[PDB]
Amino acid sequence: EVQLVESGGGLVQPGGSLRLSCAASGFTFDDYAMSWVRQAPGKGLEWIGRMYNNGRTSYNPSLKSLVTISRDNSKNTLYLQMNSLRAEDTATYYCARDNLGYRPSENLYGMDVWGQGTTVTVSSS
Amino acid sequence: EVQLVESGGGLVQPGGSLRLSCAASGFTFDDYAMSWVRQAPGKGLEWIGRMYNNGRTSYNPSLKSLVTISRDNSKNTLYLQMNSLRAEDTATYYCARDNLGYRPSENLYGMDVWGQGTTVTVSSS
Amino acid sequence: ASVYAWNRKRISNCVADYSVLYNSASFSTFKCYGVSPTKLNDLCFTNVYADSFVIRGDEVRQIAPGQTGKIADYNYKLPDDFTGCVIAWNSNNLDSKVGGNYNYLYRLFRKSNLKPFERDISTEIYQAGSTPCNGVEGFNCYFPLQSYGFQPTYGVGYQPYRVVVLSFELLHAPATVCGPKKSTNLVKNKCVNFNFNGLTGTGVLTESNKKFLPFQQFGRDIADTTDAVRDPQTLEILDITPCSFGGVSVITPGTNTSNQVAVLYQDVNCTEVNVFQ
Amino acid sequence: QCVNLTTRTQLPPAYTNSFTRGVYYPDKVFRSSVLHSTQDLFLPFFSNVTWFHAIHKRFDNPVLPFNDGVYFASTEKSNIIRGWIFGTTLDSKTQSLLIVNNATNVVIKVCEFQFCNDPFLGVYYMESEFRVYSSANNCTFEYVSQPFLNFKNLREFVFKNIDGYFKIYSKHTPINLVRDLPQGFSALEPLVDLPIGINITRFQTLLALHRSGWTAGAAAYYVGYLQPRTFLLKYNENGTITDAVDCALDPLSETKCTLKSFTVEKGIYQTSNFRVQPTESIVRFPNITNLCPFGEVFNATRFASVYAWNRKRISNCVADYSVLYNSASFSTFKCYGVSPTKLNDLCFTNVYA
Amino acid sequence: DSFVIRGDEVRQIAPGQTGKIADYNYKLPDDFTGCVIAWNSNNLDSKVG
Ligand SMILES: *[C@@H]1O[C@H](CO)[C@@H](O[C@@H]2O[C@H](CO)[C@@H](O)[C@H](O)[C@H]2NC(C)=O)[C@H](O)[C@H]1NC(C)=O
Ligand SMILES: *[C@@H]1O[C@H](CO)[C@@H](O)[C@H](O)[C@H]1NC(C)=O
Ligand SMILES: *[C@@H]1O[C@H](CO)[C@@H](O)[C@H](O)[C@H]1NC(C)=O
Ligand SMILES: *[C@@H]1O[C@H](CO)[C@@H](O)[C@H](O)[C@H]1NC(C)=O
Ligand SMILES: *[C@@H]1O[C@H](CO)[C@@H](O)[C@H](O)[C@H]1NC(C)=O
Ligand SMILES: *[C@@H]1O[C@H](CO)[C@@H](O)[C@H](O)[C@H]1NC(C)=O
Ligand SMILES: *[C@@H]1O[C@H](CO)[C@@H](O)[C@H](O)[C@H]1NC(C)=O
Ligand SMILES: *[C@@H]1O[C@H](CO)[C@@H](O)[C@H](O)[C@H]1NC(C)=O
Ligand SMILES: *[C@@H]1O[C@H](CO)[C@@H](O)[C@H](O)[C@H]1NC(C)=O
Repeated sequence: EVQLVESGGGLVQPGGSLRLSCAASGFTFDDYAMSWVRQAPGKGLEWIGRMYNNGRTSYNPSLKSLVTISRDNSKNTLYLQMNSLRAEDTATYYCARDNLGYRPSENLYGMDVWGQGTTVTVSSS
Repeated sequence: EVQLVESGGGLVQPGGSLRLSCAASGFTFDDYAMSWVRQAPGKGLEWIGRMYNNGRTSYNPSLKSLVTISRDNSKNTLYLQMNSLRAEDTATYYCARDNLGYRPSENLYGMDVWGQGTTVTVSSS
Repeated sequence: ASVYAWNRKRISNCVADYSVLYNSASFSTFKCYGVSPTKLNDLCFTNVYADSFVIRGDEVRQIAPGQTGKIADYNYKLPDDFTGCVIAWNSNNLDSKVGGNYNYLYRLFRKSNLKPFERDISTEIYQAGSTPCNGVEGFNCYFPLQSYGFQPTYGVGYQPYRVVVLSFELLHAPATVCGPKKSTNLVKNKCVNFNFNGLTGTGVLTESNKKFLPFQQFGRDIADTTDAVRDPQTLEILDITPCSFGGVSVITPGTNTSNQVAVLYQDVNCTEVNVFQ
Repeated sequence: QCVNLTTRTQLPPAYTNSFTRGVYYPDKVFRSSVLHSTQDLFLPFFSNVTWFHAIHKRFDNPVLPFNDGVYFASTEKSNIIRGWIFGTTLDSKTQSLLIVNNATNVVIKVCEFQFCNDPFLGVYYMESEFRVYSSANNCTFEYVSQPFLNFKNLREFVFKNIDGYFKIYSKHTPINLVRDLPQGFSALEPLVDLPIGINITRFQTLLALHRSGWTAGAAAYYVGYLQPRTFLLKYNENGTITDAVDCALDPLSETKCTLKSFTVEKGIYQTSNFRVQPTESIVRFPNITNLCPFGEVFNATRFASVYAWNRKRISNCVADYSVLYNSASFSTFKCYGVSPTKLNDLCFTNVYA
Repeated sequence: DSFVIRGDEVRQIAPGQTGKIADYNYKLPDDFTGCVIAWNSNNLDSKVG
């Protein structure tokens, strides 16, 4: 069964670095495009970035300065090394596969399987 | 070489139970139908039952009450747990593969490969 | 479903986008008969039916008109005049288990070949020999349905393929299924191109005195050209007169004499084109 | 629940004339002021149409063949005829079609019904009795639709089954004729096309009892059989089929079929051709002499050893393999690459024993 | 004209074909004259990763 599990959220100080995981099961990244999307408490889903199968990375151009998406194909997992987390970086971070091959429904977000997402908050303590 | 070997025959008391084997070599039961046939000393070959590849069992309706055909696909062997062996249950028991494929001529029994069969006798001692 | 018990679903009263299916790379087999796959969005269809089943990998060859085999003759027959599309794709990750998936069955034995689009779910014991079965298995007496052994380790061709067959009827009844082309305003009494439910043409649309029966959509003349049509939005009848055609004759003296010519428009009045009637 | 009806009166079914009934629209295309020739499964003109009664004590629910198609006519008052049963064996072994019109709606179901021997509906003097099937396990097609329906009403239906498609054509006619089919013409409009995809060779009419034992209300129906033939249909200025010509009924209408006109001028017209159908098949082949010496091979006194196996060429003779395969002397007879019953139909080269 | 495609997409290198390769990458005309030559290059164009 295709299932995406994220881990690594929690409290994090301002100006620090925090690494997130997208340990995937049921499929491999050798033939699929994978995306990271955030979700504010008061705003909608905001696309962060995308990792292609050949290693090609694209990011949100208002968020390029502080995100990094990498793979570990031996452990078939996706990594997100975020740095300098400020107050507006408090989000629930979903990891999802891109449905490039087929479009069964007219999906606004263009993804066929989602992750449960992990919640990250930035405050004093 | 496709070869069917049976074992487990011998003397057996009246009213008891006796388990027979059809340890097969050269083929597996995942795509073939397997049958059990008996042979009286004074009568012809009498069909006992059939095991299908999906686990479906059919039996001789005059013999359903006292036979049981099961598989062990890990050991690619067929089992025949017979109970309440009486005087007319003395037979030489052949285990054979059904021919659901191409038949080169008319077969009376419809078996492409036979077993050597094991002999079971029921008497006082 | 299994192929002997193939499911049929009615598709009606909806707008079908076939451009998202044909351009999808998921389908390994996409064979259309009697209609081009890129012309699907430009047509409107009546009596759309979707037949779905699961077959073996190398048996997708038999899902075509005029084929022979266990699947075509005993499980699912297509007519020779079939119009529609046969769509198939590998489902090894869905329909195969490590011990063997036995939920998909096919009819190995039957007494006679199936008719086109006929379903047989009867499970009587087949007689493959001389001795009659009398409904009981025995020598040469078998259950007619055998299951595929679907394992992931099997090679391509012994692997499960999910097959969906679409069937249409082309422009003979009022149509309920259309492609996503948007309708324009209705312009009458002018020479225009028209597209009524996939029926293309060129003519002048006029209000008609003919009264169509409710099962009738269009009307044909002697030459089987559509001379009357029902508008699918406002149920009114329109005559389609062909746009005016007149033979042109060039009256001239010799080119040694002069280059002046006159033109005659035959059977054409002068107000629909030195003017002389 | 099933009930045997044991108060029937024995009487043979009747026969009457079809006249010019049973014509339906062959397609959904409007045609006006035209003469159109079509070849389809039609009911022949002036044919022998079978007549069944419901009167009190007649209650006609027999087993009838379906053949290529069924024309069903109904001279009906007070709503006794309610539906039809289609199938092959009419039990749970095969899959059968149910069309009913009860007091509320019209239901079409394709299921494996275990049908009663006498399926019926009932009206108490309200509908409170329904005994058609005892079970329904595997259902593939369901379709609930609008109500289709001195004798006052005439119901014509045409049931056809081509390519898994059940075509039902219907026409409703106000009549005031007492006993028989009225003589006239009425083209049947198409009612419904059902994708049932089942084998149909037998069918049943469903009636309704009247209770106050049982009483049969006054009704009468007619069963005719469709044959593949050509009609010349006339479409008037309003698009209604007003007249028809059976092309194979009589030489006058065959002349009308050939000339593509309903009026024939005085003269001689070559319309058809008389041919004499073949009756028997006569196959004459010469004398079966020079038999192969299989008696010298199988019935030899001495046979060879297996290391020194004898080989004999069999050639230039006629070999009867039917006396070897049907002989009970041979315990083993295994043929490879050729069927034993196809041996006499083939000619062989380089035969060795 | 030389390129590298997938193994089962060699069917699409023909006149009148449809697919990702024919429609978006390499279209042949319906009046094409010439020869289409293809061969497996798994030992040359495949790496273990
Ligand atoms: C109504 O009559 C029919 C005809 O006799 C009955 O059908 C038979 O029922 C017996 C009872 O077991 C069977 O042995 C026969 O095989 C049946 N006949 C056929 C042709 O199948 C029917 O059972 C009667 N209805 C009721 C309720 O008893
Ligand atoms: C298709 O099915 C899968 C699982 O059955 C589901 O996760 C996915 O959301 C479905 N896609 C659509 C567009 O509904
Ligand atoms: C339909 O049924 C009849 C009789 O029940 C049988 O002879 C015929 O072969 C059947 N048709 C098919 C396609 O099985
Ligand atoms: C929409 O179409 C239906 C029938 O197709 C018609 O009855 C109705 O008037 C139409 N409505 C509009 C706004 O065109
Ligand atoms: C109709 O058929 C019956 C018997 O099948 C026969 O006796 C009768 O004469 C026929 N009627 C006509 C008009 O041929
Ligand atoms: C008519 O048949 C339908 C279908 O089973 C049922 O729902 C309905 O109650 C029936 N009506 C009467 C009056 O029997
Ligand atoms: C038909 O019904 C029987 C009993 O309900 C069931 O065992 C069988 O699997 C069914 N067949 C199909 C094709 O659904
Ligand atoms: C055709 O319809 C018109 C009315 O539209 C009527 O006057 C005329 O009598 C009809 N003709 C026939 C042959 O029914
Ligand atoms: C061999 O002898 C038996 C004895 O009756 C006879 O019936 C048979 O026809 C003989 N075989 C041949 C091939 O003639």
